[PDB]
Order: sequence, then C-alpha cells, then structure tokens
Amino acid sequence: EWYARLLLRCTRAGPPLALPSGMTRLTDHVYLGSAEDARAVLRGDSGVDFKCLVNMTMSKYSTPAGITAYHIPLRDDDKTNIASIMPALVKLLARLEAEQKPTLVHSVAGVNRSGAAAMGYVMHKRLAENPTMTQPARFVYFLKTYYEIRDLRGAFLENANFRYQLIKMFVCDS
Amino acid sequence: EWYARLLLRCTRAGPPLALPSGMTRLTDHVYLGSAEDARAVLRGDSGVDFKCLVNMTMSKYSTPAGITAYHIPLRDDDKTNIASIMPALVKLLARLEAEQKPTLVHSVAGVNRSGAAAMGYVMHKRLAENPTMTQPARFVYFLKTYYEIRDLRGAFLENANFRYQLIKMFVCD
Repeated sequence: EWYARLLLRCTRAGPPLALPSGMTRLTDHVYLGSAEDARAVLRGDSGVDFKCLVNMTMSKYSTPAGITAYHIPLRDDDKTNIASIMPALVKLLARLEAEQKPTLVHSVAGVNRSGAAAMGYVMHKRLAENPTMTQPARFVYFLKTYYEIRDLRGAFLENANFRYQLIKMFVCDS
Repeated sequence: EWYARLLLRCTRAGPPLALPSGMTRLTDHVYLGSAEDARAVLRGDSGVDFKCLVNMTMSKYSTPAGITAYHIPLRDDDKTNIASIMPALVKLLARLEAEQKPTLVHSVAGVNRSGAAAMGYVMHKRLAENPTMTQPARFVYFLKTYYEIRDLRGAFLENANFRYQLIKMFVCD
C-alpha cells in the first residue's frame, strides 16, 4: 500500500527531543503512561482512582485490591505482531471508558507498546464517532493525532513496525 | 496556516539525489523545464512544437515568430510570495492547455519557481476535473503528486516557503 508507506514516512518524526514526563489522559478514563506511572499506582501514590491497568511489558506484577491488571506481554521490536492484539485491546479500552473505569495503559518508557495501544484506541474512538470517515480523512486524522500526542509526550510510537501496523488497520482498512 | 504545517512535514524529501536534466511533460500541453530547455526551444532544437513559454525568472528574452513568451518575474528565495500570482498563473496555463498550445513553464534550475507553477497547475487541473475533492483528498493528492514529480526530476519544489504557500492555497483553501 502506497498511502500506508506515505503515512509511515509522514509520521517518521526523527529522534525524540523530550521524553514522557507524567501520564497523559487520552480520554476521560483512559491514560497513557510509563513504568514510573504504573509503579506510583501500585504504591497507592497515584492521584487517580485507577480501576484497571493494561500492562504491555514482559514482566507481570501483583495488583492491590480493587485494581485489575490486564497483561499483554509485547517486545518493543521491529517484528512483533500487534494486528490481533489491537482489535481486542481497543474494544476493551472502549468498554472500560463506557463503564467510567479509570484505566492506565503502560509499558516501560511509555512510548511504543502503550503508545501503539493509545494510537489504536484514539483511532477506534474517532471511527466509532464517525464510521463514514473516508480513507484520506482517516489518513489526515492519524497524522494530526500522532503529532498532537507526540507534542505532549515528546516520544510517542517511534517504533515504525507498530506505527505501520496501526496505519494498515485504522487508515487502510475500512 | 496551522493545518498546512503537517503536509509541509510530509514533503520535506531531504537533499536532491539528481538534478533535472530534460523537460517533463506534466499534462498534454504543459511542460516543466529549466533555462537549458528554454534555450533549446528558442534555438529551434526542441523535439516539441512549442507555441508558448512561461518565463518565471527575472531576465526577459526575445522569442522567434510563432512563439509567445509570458514573463512572471520571481526570485527563488525565502522572501517571495508565490501565492500572490498563482491564481492568475494557473488560469493562464489552463487557457493555453484549452487552446492546445504546447507550453513550457521554466525558471533557471527548473526546480522551484517553475516547479511551484507546475505543482499549482496540476492541483488546479485536478480540482477543476474533480470539484467535490475534500481537504484530506486534496492533501493526499498534493503529497502523491509532489513525490511523483520529484521522482522524475530529482529536485522539485525544494523551496519550503513556496511548497507551504502551495499547500495553503490548494489544500487548505
């Protein structure tokens, strides 16, 4: 696909000029964070009453009472497949959002694995709101949204493999 | 102005890996070239029976009988508004195309001033044929067209200011 490769290049932002510092609230109940943000939730040091944790790192952890952790172990590399994880994950995040359950999606740096989940969910939410959205409209929305989140976080979805898989799923596919 | 800055991210192709070496036919009657292509037409050494030349350089020239030269004085710098003259230039190129006059749009390197006219005219022609094209559709078409022409010419519309002005005019507006 030409438009997919074009968009992957449009979103090749080069090296991060800042690293994520703090969690970012993507929707009223979905948050994007790092291992540092996840650790703060687990210590009971968070200012948000998180009900769910979406762990996209290799290492599992125990959760205190009242917090449910969903473990999606992924490697931040160029061959990892996220095409079958993403449809289930965006549906899960949309269900937690609808249930008004504050959720933290995280991975070690809070950049690539969790960033891919964050991008997928934001794309999914927009398409749920406008299911008629054309392929060029989806293309431009992905572009604008990618740079909008990257502006807040400094580093976001740098992994070209994941970004391409997300472009294929939410821009190319109807 | 805010929307145009993303497409400008998309068309930052880096350094040219080749420079234009012959004219490029953009449409049935509109061609893009350099000073070298313009001088070949004027010597009667061209392979096309050109009826018009659109000179987008500061220096004017004389034309042989049967050839009409339109002079659009522009400099290739970061202090030029190419947008100011673009609506009348695309309107002129569309009229020459309709009159079926083979036309050569040129500037010294055949990259930036004539490249901006070439990009503007291709955008204009597409929108005239497809007037329902949406802003994202215009965005993607500009992007695809920019890389298509750059692939053929090596260097094309490298001047970021002209490229941004063209995005604003033909994609945003």
